[PDB]
Amino acid sequence: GRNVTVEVVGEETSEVAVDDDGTYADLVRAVDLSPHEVTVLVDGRPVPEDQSVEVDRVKVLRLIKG
Repeated sequence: GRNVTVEVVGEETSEVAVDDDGTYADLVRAVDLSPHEVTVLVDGRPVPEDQSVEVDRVKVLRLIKG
């Protein structure tokens, strides 16, 4: 959304405002950590720091073909 809940595992959970073009890197800096020092996880799977929090474009790839 604009506020995203950020859980620093084993430490504090807080709400962080993120801009429309914000990245996970921005979420990490907002909780006073460095992205190089951490892994960011969305539903238990890691995401790269430079990825946009809001998804505007998706690719769908057929497993078979056509």
